[PDB]
Amino acid sequence: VGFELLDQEKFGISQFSEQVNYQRALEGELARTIETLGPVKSARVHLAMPKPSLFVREQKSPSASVTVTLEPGRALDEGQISAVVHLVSSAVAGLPPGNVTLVDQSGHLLT
Amino acid sequence: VGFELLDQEKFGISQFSEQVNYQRALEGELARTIETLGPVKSARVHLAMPKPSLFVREQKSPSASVTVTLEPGRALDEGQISAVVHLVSSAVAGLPPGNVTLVDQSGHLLTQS
Amino acid sequence: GFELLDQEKFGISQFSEQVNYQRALEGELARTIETLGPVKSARVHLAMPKPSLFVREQKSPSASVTVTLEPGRALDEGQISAVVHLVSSAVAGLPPGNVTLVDQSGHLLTQ
Amino acid sequence: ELLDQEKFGISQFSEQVNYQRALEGELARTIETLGPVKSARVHLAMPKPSLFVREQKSPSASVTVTLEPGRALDEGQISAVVHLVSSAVAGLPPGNVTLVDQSGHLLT
Amino acid sequence: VGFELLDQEKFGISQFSEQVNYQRALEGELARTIETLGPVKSARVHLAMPKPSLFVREQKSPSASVTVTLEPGRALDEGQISAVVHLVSSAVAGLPPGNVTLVDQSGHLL
Amino acid sequence: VGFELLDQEKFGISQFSEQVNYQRALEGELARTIETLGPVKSARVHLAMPKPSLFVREQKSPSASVTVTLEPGRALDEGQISAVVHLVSSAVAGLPPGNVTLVDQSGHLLTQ
Amino acid sequence: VGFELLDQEKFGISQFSEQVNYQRALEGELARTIETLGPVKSARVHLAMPKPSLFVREQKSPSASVTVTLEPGRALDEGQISAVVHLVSSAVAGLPPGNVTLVDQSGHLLT
Amino acid sequence: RTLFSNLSDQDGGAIVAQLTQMNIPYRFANGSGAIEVPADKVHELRLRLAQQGLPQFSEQVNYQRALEGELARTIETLGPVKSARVHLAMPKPSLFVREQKSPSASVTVTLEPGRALDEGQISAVVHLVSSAVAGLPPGNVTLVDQSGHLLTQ
Amino acid sequence: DLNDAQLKFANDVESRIQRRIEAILSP
Amino acid sequence: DLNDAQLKFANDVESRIQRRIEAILSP
Amino acid sequence: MTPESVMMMGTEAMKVALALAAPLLLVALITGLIISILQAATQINEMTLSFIPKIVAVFIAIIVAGPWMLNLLLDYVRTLFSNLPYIIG
Amino acid sequence: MTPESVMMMGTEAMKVALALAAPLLLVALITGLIISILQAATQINEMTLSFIPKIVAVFIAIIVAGPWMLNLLLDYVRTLFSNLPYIIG
Amino acid sequence: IGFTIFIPFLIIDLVIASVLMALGMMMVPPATIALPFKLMLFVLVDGWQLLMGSLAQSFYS
Amino acid sequence: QSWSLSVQTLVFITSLTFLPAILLMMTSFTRIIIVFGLLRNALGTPSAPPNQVLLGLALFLTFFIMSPVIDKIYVDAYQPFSEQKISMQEALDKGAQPLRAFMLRQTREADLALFARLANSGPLQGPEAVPMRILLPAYVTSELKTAFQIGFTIFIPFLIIDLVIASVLMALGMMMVPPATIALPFKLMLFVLVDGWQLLMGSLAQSF
Repeated sequence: VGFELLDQEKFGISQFSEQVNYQRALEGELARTIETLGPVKSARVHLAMPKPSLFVREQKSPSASVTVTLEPGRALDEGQISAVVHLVSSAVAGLPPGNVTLVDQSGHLLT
Repeated sequence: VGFELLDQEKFGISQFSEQVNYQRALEGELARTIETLGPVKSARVHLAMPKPSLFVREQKSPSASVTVTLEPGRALDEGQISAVVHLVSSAVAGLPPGNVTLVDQSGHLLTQS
Repeated sequence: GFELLDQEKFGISQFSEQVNYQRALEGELARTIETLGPVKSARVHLAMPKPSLFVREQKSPSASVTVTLEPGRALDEGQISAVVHLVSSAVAGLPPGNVTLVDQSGHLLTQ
Repeated sequence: ELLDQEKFGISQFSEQVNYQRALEGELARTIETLGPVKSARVHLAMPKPSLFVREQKSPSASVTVTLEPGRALDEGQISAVVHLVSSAVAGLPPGNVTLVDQSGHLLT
Repeated sequence: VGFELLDQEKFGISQFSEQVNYQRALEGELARTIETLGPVKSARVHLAMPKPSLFVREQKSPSASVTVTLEPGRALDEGQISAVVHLVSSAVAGLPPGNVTLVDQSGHLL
Repeated sequence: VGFELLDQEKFGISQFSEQVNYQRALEGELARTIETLGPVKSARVHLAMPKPSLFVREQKSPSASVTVTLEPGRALDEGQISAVVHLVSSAVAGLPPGNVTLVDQSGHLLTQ
Repeated sequence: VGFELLDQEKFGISQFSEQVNYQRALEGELARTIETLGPVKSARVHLAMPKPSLFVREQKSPSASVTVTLEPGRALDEGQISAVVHLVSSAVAGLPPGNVTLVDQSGHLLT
Repeated sequence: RTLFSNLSDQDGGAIVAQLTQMNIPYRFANGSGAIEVPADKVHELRLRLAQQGLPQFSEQVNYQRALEGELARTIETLGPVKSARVHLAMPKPSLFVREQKSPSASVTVTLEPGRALDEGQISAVVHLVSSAVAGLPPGNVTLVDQSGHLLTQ
Repeated sequence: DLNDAQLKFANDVESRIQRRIEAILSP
Repeated sequence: DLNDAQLKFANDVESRIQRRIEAILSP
Repeated sequence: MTPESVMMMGTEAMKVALALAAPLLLVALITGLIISILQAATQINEMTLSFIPKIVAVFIAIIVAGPWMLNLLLDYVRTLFSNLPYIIG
Repeated sequence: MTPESVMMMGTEAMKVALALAAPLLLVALITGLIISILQAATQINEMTLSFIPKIVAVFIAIIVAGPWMLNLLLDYVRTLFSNLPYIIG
Repeated sequence: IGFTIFIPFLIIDLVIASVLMALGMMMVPPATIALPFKLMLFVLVDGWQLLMGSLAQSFYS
Repeated sequence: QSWSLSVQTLVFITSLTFLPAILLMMTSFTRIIIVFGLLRNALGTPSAPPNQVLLGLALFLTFFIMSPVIDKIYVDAYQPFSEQKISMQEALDKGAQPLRAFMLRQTREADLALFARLANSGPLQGPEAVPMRILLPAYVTSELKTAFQIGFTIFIPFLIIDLVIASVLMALGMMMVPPATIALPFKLMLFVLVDGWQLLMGSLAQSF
């Protein structure tokens, strides 16, 4: 899904488009790996990356929201909550774990 | 993917695209070698490579997340975990091992917290 | 293979030229490593850091070498040492201590 | 001969990568010619210059030899190979030449 | 090879390659004369000529490695080793003899 | 080779090429004359013509290496060796005789 | 071997060529006259005309090597050696006689 | 008689080329990697070829002793050599695991009065001995005369 | 590295002194 | 790393001293 | 410097220029030739017919190939500036 | 110093200019004439298609004969500057 | 001395203008093209050593 | 032996007159300023950045390049002289060393040889025998030549853009347009998309 899209032949595209497409692709692959974790039936990742400057003006840090749907009764281990955190944080340049929110299909914050 | 991915290159390739493609490739080859490790059935590598910053109080570091699927009951030894860490760290210019996270198919963190 | 470089286009840029050089080196090094009695197949990954500028004392590259041995063909300490030397020399400014050697079972042969 | 393959000009860097390959090939060739040596493999690392500081790094070489079944290399041999490889590379300090056999024994 | 190689009609050539061709040709002719010496069956000459500067005070000197294959049992005399040294040194602008290495087919440093 | 070598000159001739060709031609003619001396069956001359500079500390004068093949048993006279030296030295602008090496087909240094 | 010999070579002749051709022509004519001397069957003249250098406190001077083949037994007279010297020296701008070497077909230095 | 056995194809070919050049009859043992040659020429030829650089305890001991004896006999075919003794000293399968060992040879020659080995003959002896023993580098061959003078540099 | 070269140098010196002694003590 | 090289250097020196003693104590 | 250390650099630079200008000139020539041949076939007498096809062809070629030429030129200039300190010697 | 010398050096200078400019001008003229006669034969007339191959031909002309021009002009300037202190008055 | 110096730098501009005019590029300024080539010439033929030596000889002659 | 304090004050305040001459002839100011002037000429506009900005920027670049030499002089000459441990003349002689090394490292051999020929120098010997009055003009000549070498290759991309635009415009048919007018914005675009200023400073600094 994500990486496949980025390729779709296209010429009428701007840097802005190139970035947005990169963001989408990253979201897709991350959700993919998260689902590929036993207890997880489907995952949805939303990234908020701040548009960067090339000047010396306020760095800030990105944020992520992860929604997981679990298999009937497959509760995630504290370790399961953690490893998800690590993966999502690493996949985003300068993502401080503390800015990763993990939520289940019922709206419980596993974070 | 990986090295094969960088074959049919249309003339219209922004440096940004060239980099992202290099990243995607490296991820692919690393996952490949990790799967080639006996106990590992499939691997997934995610790299976070952030171009630099001059201020130290505002400098982070390259990071990696590695998810492995093991063969039925094929637990990874401590030395294995160590070798996965070394390989991933070396493959990324200036990747401090401590920024490599290794996780299994059940969500157990195999590396340090 | 060094061949990869020979069969190439003319629209390729510098980035491509470098990446191709890196790949070719990875190939030849793996080749020689396999051509060592106990080694059945080798896989070399190079991390050559790009130009400095934003950095100060600059930084040096790293290598990861995975070997598959012939049934029971354990590598001697001197072997491990020779693999280290070869890989380090083949990479401009590669400090041996940044070469990791691992076997098909995930045992770290170096340190 | 790889150098002369009727190839339209590519880039200085391409020319550089080639020259390096050709030198490696000829060196391996002469090393094999030697009696005890069945095949040789030479890898050269030409150093990259710095940015603003004047630091001439010294190049390095790794030589892998496959010897005639059983026959080994004498110390004088461990010396002549070193000399040849060092001379063939502008400013190659012998001490940066590593010689290894088909079993992974460091001969240098 | 040698002067024939240098001649091969060619237009797509640069100064660097041009020199490289000169180096190859010199190597070839030197090996040629060395073989043309009784005891020598075949010779191989490798030259390392450093990059020239138009003012940089730093001064460096070139180096040569010569491998000879001898006729069955045709050991080279000392005076011989000396003459090979002289020829190779002279053929390379500013080649200090002491930077010429001569080796046999068995890996003995003559 | 030698003077004949500098005949079919394509317009594309870099000064570098010009010089190298001049060096080759001089080498050829010198070898030729050296063969003319009776005892000599074939001659091979190598010239090393380099940069001059000025710092007296590091001056490298031109140098020559001459290999002669003699006729069966035709040993060269001391005077002959002297004449070869003179000819080669004169043919090279500023060639100090002492930088001319003469060697036979067996690897004996005939000069010093 | 002839003044007119090099008096062509089409055009596109870098002056370097013009000089070398002059040198060759002078060599040829000198050898010619030397052959005319009765005892001389053939002559060969080599000139080394130094290309001026502003590195030495003063200008260096040129040199000549003359090889003569004599008629069977036609030994050259001392006065003859002297006349050959004079002719060769005069034909070369600023040629100091003492830099003219005369040799016979047997390798005897007549100078 | 067998000149050489267990030759590489390369060495075999080189040896055959040299025999042909010298006009010496030869018979390469079929698939035996061996070359039986005139019995009376075996030793001389071994030496000549060596000059051109070509090519249980009891058993080992015996083997070793046999090899030593054969090498000695071959060396004795040299004109200036009255008698030769060869001692081979290959350490028993390295007992120490980490440390690495290598075979060496000591050759003692008694020369005919007033005769000396030349550099070529010396080199031939060294090569002969090194080639006969697996893993024996030329540098590990010491050649001495009856007076204990070291002939190998 | 250098230590092994020094040790081999010492071994050669000792061996040559031994041989020189043996040479005169033999006859 | 370097410590192992130093230890091997010590082992070689000790072994050679041992062999030198044994050589004269044998006859 | 040297005539060569200069001729090679100029040859590389004008290669770059030729690669940059080849698509536009090629499409312009092709379009002009096609329109002119079509005009001659119908025996239409006019000189300004080809200009508008020329302009739209060049405009479309610029749109299609702009990233490629711009990236090639940027990379060439970047390597030239990086190699500049070593050009003097 | 004499006016004969002045006019001789001027004439040689401008013959050097003629030799420098003759290959490029002649190549352009030949290309233009060839394209014009082809247009006349084919009955095609657009004033812009003759401008296309001329640039390519003239630019190739520097590829082929450029080193010769660069070597000729440098030799001329070198000789002029070397002979400057002997034509002083 | 200066007026014989001036000649090559005007020769280059003349040939540049003629070459530009052969191809019909009549609206291209020739000076902007000629300046890099004049700098290249003055670099190649030892622009300053030859001039320095010529002036010094011009005094001592 | 030491000079009187009045003599020291006179010499010190007189030497400050040669400060512009030292900065121009002896330091890296000349090459940088020549390259900057050539780059404006090459940009298509002759006076876009005012001379004042370029002069100040060249001064800062020269200071940054020469800071190691200044540190060496301070360690060797200024500090031990100010503490009254060496005399003025010996301090000047000691402090002339790092500047001599800096001047030598960028000096063409031919320039030094020529200016030694014109100064009747005979057996020179070690690179550490060249006098200051011989070394200085050779350094100036080498700096001028190097600046010209840098400028004529800085000119290349803008000539490429000019020729490409002129060829495209005339081949398309519009031969009455001035190519430079259309080309100038594209020259500015190329300069800003390459980061021409930053890369040019990097190259100028690396040239030493």
